[PDB]
Amino acid sequence: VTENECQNYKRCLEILEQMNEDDSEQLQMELKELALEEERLIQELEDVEKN
Amino acid sequence: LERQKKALGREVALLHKQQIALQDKGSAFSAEHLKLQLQKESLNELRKEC
Repeated sequence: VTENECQNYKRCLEILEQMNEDDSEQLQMELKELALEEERLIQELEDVEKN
Repeated sequence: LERQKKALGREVALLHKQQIALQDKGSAFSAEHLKLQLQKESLNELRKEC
């Protein structure tokens, strides 16, 4: 059982090794876009409530 | 937002229907009142004749 778990951990470390680290700039751009979307949605919701 | 918009649309439709109904009812009321006025005039004339 212990050797099987070790092999599984090796496989998982391999799959992690294949991966890379994402860029912060794109995440910041997406965050700003989502913030703008949220603001506009809030304004639309308030307008609908008043109507 | 989508659910609220659906509710808004339903309310708008209902209000439009009610407004048109109110207009029709008012017109009918005015016509009926005018008819009553003329009828009473005719009744007075008939009283004189009798």
